[PDB]
Amino acid sequence: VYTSGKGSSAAGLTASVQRDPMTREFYLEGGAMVLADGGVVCIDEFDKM
Amino acid sequence: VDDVTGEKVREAFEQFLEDFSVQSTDTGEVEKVYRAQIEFMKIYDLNTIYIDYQHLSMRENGALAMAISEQYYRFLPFLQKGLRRVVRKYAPERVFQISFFNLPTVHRIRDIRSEKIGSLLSISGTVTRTSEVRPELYKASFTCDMCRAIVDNVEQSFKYTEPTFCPNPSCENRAFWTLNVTRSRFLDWQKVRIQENANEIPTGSMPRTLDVILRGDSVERAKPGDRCKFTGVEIVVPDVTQLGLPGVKPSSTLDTRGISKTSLGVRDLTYKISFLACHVISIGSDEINELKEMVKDEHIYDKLVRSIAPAVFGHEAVKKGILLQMLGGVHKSTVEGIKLRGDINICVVGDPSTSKSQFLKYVVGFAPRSVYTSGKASSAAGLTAAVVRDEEGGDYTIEAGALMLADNGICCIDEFDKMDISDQVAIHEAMEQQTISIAKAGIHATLNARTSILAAANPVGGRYNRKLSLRGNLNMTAPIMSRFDLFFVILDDCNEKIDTELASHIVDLHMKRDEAIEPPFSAEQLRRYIKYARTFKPILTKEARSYLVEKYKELRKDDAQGFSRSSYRITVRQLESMIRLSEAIARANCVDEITPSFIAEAYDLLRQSIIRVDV
Amino acid sequence: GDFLGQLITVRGIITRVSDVKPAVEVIAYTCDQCGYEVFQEVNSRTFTPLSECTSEECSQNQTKGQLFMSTRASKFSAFQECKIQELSQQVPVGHIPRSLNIHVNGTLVRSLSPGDIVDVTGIFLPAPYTGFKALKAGLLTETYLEAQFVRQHKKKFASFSLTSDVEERVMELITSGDVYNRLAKSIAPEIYGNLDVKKALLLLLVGGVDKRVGDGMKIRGDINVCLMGDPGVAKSQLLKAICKISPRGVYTTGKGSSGVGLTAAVMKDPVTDEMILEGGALVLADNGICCIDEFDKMDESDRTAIH
Amino acid sequence: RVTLQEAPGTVPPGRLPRHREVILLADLVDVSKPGEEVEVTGIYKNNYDGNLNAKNGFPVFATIIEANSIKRREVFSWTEEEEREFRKISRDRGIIDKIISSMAPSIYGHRDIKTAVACSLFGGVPKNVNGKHSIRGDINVLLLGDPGTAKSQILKYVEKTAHRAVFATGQGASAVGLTASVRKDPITKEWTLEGGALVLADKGVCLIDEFDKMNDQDRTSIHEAMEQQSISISKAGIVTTLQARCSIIAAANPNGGRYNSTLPLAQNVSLTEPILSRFDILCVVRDLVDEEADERLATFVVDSHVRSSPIPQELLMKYIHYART
Amino acid sequence: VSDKRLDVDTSTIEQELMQNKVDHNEVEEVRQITDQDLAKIREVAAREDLYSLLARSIAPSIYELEDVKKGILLQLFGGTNKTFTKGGRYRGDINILLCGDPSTSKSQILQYVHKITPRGVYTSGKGSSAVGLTAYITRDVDTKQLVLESGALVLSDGGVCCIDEFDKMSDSTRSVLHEVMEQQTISIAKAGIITTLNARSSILASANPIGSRYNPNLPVTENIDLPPPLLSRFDLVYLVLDKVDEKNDRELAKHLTNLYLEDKPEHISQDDVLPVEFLTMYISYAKEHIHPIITEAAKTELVRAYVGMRKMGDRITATTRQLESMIRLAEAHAKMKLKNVVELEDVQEAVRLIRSAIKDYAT
Amino acid sequence: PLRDLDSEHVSKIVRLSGIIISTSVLSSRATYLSIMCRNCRHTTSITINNFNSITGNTVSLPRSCLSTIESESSMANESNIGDESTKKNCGPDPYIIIHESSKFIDQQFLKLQEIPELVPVGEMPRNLTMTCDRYLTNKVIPGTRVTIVGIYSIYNSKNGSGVAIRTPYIKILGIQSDVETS
Ligand SMILES: Nc1ncnc2c1ncn2[C@@H]1O[C@H](COP(=O)(O)OP(=O)(O)O)[C@@H](O)[C@H]1O
Ligand SMILES: Nc1ncnc2c1ncn2[C@@H]1O[C@H](COP(=O)(O)OP(=O)(O)O)[C@@H](O)[C@H]1O
Repeated sequence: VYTSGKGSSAAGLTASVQRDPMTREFYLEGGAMVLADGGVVCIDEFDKM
Repeated sequence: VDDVTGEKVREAFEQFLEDFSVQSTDTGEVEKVYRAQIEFMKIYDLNTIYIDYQHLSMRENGALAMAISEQYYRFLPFLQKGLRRVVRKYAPERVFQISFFNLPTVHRIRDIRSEKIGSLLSISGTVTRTSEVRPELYKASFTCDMCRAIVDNVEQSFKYTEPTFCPNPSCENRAFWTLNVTRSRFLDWQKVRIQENANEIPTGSMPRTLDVILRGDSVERAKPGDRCKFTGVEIVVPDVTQLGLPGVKPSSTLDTRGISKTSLGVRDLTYKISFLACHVISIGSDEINELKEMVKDEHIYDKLVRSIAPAVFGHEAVKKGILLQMLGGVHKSTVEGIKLRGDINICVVGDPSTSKSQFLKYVVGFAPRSVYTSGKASSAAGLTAAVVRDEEGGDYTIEAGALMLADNGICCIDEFDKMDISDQVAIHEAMEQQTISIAKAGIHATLNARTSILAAANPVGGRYNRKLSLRGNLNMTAPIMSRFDLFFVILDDCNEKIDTELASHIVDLHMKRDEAIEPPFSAEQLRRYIKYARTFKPILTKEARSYLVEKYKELRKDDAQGFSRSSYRITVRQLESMIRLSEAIARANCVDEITPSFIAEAYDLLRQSIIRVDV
Repeated sequence: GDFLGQLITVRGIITRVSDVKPAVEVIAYTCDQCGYEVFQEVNSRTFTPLSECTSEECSQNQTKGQLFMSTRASKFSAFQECKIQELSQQVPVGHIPRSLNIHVNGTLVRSLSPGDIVDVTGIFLPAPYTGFKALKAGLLTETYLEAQFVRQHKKKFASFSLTSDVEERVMELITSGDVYNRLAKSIAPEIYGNLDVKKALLLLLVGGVDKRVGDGMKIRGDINVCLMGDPGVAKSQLLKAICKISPRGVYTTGKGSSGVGLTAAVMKDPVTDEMILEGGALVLADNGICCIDEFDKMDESDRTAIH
Repeated sequence: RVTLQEAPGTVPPGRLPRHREVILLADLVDVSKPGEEVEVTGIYKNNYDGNLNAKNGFPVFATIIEANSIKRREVFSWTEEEEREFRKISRDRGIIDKIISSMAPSIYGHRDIKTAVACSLFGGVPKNVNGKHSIRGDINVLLLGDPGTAKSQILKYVEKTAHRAVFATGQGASAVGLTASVRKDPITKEWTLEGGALVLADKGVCLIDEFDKMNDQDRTSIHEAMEQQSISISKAGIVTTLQARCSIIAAANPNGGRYNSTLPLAQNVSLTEPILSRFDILCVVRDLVDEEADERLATFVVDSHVRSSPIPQELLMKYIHYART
Repeated sequence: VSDKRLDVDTSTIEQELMQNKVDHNEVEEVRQITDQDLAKIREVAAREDLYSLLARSIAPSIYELEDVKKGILLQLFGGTNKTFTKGGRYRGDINILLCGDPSTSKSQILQYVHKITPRGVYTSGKGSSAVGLTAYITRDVDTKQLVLESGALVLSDGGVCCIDEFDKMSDSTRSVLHEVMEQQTISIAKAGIITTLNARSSILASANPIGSRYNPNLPVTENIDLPPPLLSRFDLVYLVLDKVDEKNDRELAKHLTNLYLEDKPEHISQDDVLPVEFLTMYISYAKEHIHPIITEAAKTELVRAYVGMRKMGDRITATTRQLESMIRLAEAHAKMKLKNVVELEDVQEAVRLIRSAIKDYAT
Repeated sequence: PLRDLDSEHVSKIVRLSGIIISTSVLSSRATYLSIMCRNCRHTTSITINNFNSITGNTVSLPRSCLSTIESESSMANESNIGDESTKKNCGPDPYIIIHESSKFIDQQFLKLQEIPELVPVGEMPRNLTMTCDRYLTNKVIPGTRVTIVGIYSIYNSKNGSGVAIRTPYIKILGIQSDVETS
């Protein structure tokens, strides 16, 4: 997964949790680390984060 | 008895309008004059009559005047029947409307009670949020399918359905409709909604709405943001949502002490006062010689300078600026394509303790098409549509709103800095596009606005800061700074001649003796002079356009060195502004084909107007 | 759910006690032709009015009469409902306090002040309802608790009159000798030192005396005390202590309550209507003592509220 | 079913437009395009009712204009005569500044930035390398402007020229704001994956102006679209990688004055370095007050305001299309 | 509506419902002035010491600041209501700030004025909003429609408002008062109603400095966090500070223990006569049947003193609001003691009411 | 392409290509259900096969106790002497599903959208409704590019109008993904 951020683009970089507006229910939203479990994550601009 | 009463008033009415109606001699206004109104109606075929109340107040010594004025709703069909027989006597499908006018005493909304039901009354207020134009049946052709279905009938009164008795043939009571959507006689009506006057309400409460219905002739005559006078008949409309008010509200349980035995169709009723009107007047030769006296003078520019606001004592450039805003540009189209603006935008920036609000008090106190707003509770829309949905079944009804009803007028706004950013988007869009785009929860739409903007801001530090640039004092965004021309800094110093003149003038103003600092022009004839001055539309036929060009060059030679003053470009929109200012000075002087001396006038006005800026 | 019908006893903190409004018991009509007075009992939540007659004279005739009601011949009863929250000392390790409704009828009304510790004893009935229609299985019942007799801990002054038996306990303290320094020793004895602080805080608990001067501008009437120093002088023990001795005493920390938490707020009211101002912390504890922790960390709006 | 309002140009002053419904039928579906003018010739009916019951006054029947013929007020390609006629202009050597001089009739000079506009919208080779990576086949244009320059007339002409171009402002705003996100649709209540303008303008040219008034949320998207040509989204229940191969023409704005000091552009503008690393060409507008530009400019100004060698634009707009295909 | 203990309503406001209510017989709306005590009104008007007697008899439980008590008396006699032909509309509003050190019984004055005023509304600082003073457009429950309420200044319409902690407003709040203090209008423009509506009112306020003690050799404008044009817009600005000397404090404590003793309201009976409720009908009778005019003979001294005030230049300054202030405060003094014209004499102490603060500006 | 779908294509085999927004919850239709009259005490069975006629329905329970259509004598005798002089009736709709000897299947309700590349420039992108059979459930993660082979059909139910307006939908047989792409 290639994230050049600051979060990119409309997807954040860490494991955020967003409540589903229907059902008022918690679920794992996503990010960069959780989608890429078992491999390599590449980051641009690590100082400018 | 009562039919002898109404028929008696009917024959007295026929006897009234058949007889003489003009008392005047040969120097008139000759006889009759009603038959000239019938025959003059016959030549054009428009099917209404406008009759006065004062002539009926003359004749009977007030006896019949006190017989139509109370029970007017009882006396429609007798009056309209007698007038129809007069028409079949003197004339060859007819729908007649008998709209009275010129009543003695005008009431407000607060004087409405419920003892005054039925009667006539003159209501004056303010139109806001008109609606659109839709038909209405009032002429039924509805009878049962077994067998005859050709009965013309009732529902002149609002029920609507259906015909009750003499049914069908042959299916008796209460067999009725299917109706017919092709055999009827319609007319069209809208429902405007008046709002109470601003100079009347009892201190202190809030304004109060009222509904009003217009049928027939007076469709479309109303105007959003104008005053009106109406016509009295004042019906009662059935209402629902007033339950649990508390009561005790009545009910209509029908009688059963008649019918002898061997269900509960009882009802509720709650009523609110509406209003019904049919005549709408929008009030709210010799003197062309006086216009000739107001054009043949030469000093009319200086007279129009010295005679705008007598309470103001001081400098004159803002008075010239107001006078130039009250006479617009040419606003003509171009090829193909993008039109040219157009209007002019003077925006006062100044110190507090300057009485800059009194300029706006005089402007909105004087000119037509004027809306004052002290914008902090603007809020958002506000200055746009709403859109208001719903009234009854798919209304999409658009509000006024505040920025848009001042069209071809002066929309004056206070205190840009205290207003937030979406306001500034709406202003910038309303100065660039000349339109307004709207997608507000449903109905997509577009609108239009052609206004002039007069602004009254405040500095950041509240004072000067002479040593700063002007741009550090605005505290507003960049692309709306570029549009405004021009800025008019005001600051005052100590100088004892100016001190004693101001003090003696203010103490004289707070004398009622004297109020006689009297202008060389009176109050209304200036307002008449604007209306004649609007009509000119000049196109210049002068070769000194190049002299205007190198005059703009010599404007752009001294500010190039240096930019330690107010570091402008100078904008080419200044060079376009020279055109519209020269046009306005031409419109005030009753002059076409502009001479270069006018270019020197407006050119020096922008010159010292930037000399007020540079510092 | 196996106590429905018995006569039980609970304890907890009252929260959200509502207003008192009349509820109907029997409704009295008049018949106007026969001359009877046709009553009707109402057990349910909603009722319906009735029609022509049900007597023995306007019945068995052709011409039935028509009846309409009257309000000086019915029978009313006061009615007020509130809620008990769990005491928060008798809870298991990982749980949250529950609640349970109470109806109150009759003379016992106006004895349930909000924010107390109470021992209500009453009988425990059902009252028919279920929630959403698609969740019903039949015949789910949704209980409440009728009230019978209310006994408070922390009995509130000045709702007492009797003196004769009371002097058997008071005159022992008066005849004990040196009442004042003894009572000053008695407030929170489990710390050491600071006799002067306890000495002043007894004067906080006494208070008085207000005075009207006929204008009428009012003077206080009350004492206001700060505490300073840090950290191991055991100041929180006194705040829990004196906010436990005095009845109607509310202990709020720094942040904590918002600005709207300790002023009042407006919320819609269920069954009794409508739009009552729900009180905050300060409106709850009036004529009492409002302890406050960590006064420096307060938001500045709260400072102007305190001022 | 198409509703219809009155034209905003010819409104009498003081009043408002109003609406009226128009029902279409079989052949006339999918001729119009919303927001443009129209011409209808239809009959005029009135819908009947639901059920007539005890309501208030008054009975009111709505109206319906059932349409019968629809015209525009009152789609470019080539045929064989234009592919054989195409070749004769192709052989000349002075075709280049003929193409530059045909671009902007309004702006008198500035041949360099107009050359950059022509090479911008004229395109390049994408291109793939066997078998791993592609380099870039697009030209991105940064144009350091100045208040008092006709850059909006240049790019506003480029909106008129090309095949697929979307003029998308930054903030204020107009749809859409460069960021793709799942949002509802107020006409049709189903949720829609609404792509951004960088999604929308693939194999075209987008138009973005006034960089200095933008969020970080937009700036990460502009940085994303020049990084690897792929916008990926992950909210809420959707996980895709949409492809986007745009070509951005910018329009900058200096800080305060027109050209603040002697300092270079990364010091002069208030932007950042990683958004300056990707932009290829850099245009600067000029100048301080000079005589011959005042003459030739102001004479064209009054030449434009008094009115109350190129190929015409149809052959060039076909020319660049068949060229880029 | 009327009452015998608090004040009585004006007449220039009432005139629409004076124009109404004559066709149909109703209730009185104005306190009925009897005939016998009117002779006592014309008797007490002949007293020489009325100017310190009435100002002494306002708040008999607070004892200092007789210039401040005197200005609070002059807020109850506010100006002359002159209406022009077109435009004009000049009220009799005057507006008072008073600040200084705390523990100075600022609050007692505000509660007492809040009792006396017929239509007073008492807000505070940091409990306000821009919505919070007008147009509470809401949903009424019993009819379930959208009904519009009047906020906090429309209820204040004619009478005295009060504001505490004038330092700690926002920028949005305190930007209301630039309209109310200047134009004497309010211009609501949002989605309910687009119509201006008036709220004539006499704003009284107070503020507490940074110190909280005032320190000398520090600028007076600096020690209260206001922009000094807005501080310059207020008519009468008091600065009440404390004295370190000893002689007054004996009489101070003797007043307090005079109040606490013998558990009965006796507070001031020696050696003073205090009217209980003569002064309310005195003020109302002084509010209807007088129209004071300020003709020729005083304009020399008035303009002379204004140009003398302009002399200082090269802290606070003086603008035309001082001149408007001096005529309205001056004719307000002429409204007292039943005189339909002003005199050249008594304008001097109408200057001295500003000059007492000016002597309190030296330090 | 999804933009041009006239009413000439009603009930034909028409394939297309789009982007799947969001799926729905696994439902349960029936295939073999065995019934019983609650008065007559009769038994039957019903098999149904094709089960996407959404607001039809495909079948209902019968509305009479169904025993009076009998080719036997003594069965007509006891069904005659349920009462004493008049005939008996289970009716109206008397039957009851027994849930302990039935069988059930699955149904998905996807939702599909055109690709946002072309040509929504002025417009808003438009969308349809899918439907899956037994083995086509739970195969597609929402997000992929697909090509559905389907039968463009029509159902009846209300909007979220008039007169005689019917909304369109697609029955699936069957689906295929991209290759792969992930
Ligand atoms: N004189 C004392 N007697 C008994 N305990 C004390 C004494 N002084 C300090 N302590 C201890 O010091 C601690 C002070 O903490 P606490 O009063 O809870 O809050 P804070 O630290 O803010 O005062 C107490 O827990 C108490 O055990
Ligand atoms: N040489 C020129 N010829 C014609 N118009 C010009 C010229 N130079 C500047 N302008 C005008 O000046 C305006 C400057 O616009 P600008 O302030 O850059 O718009 P923005 O709001 O995008 O900053 C342009 O709209 C253009 O019409």
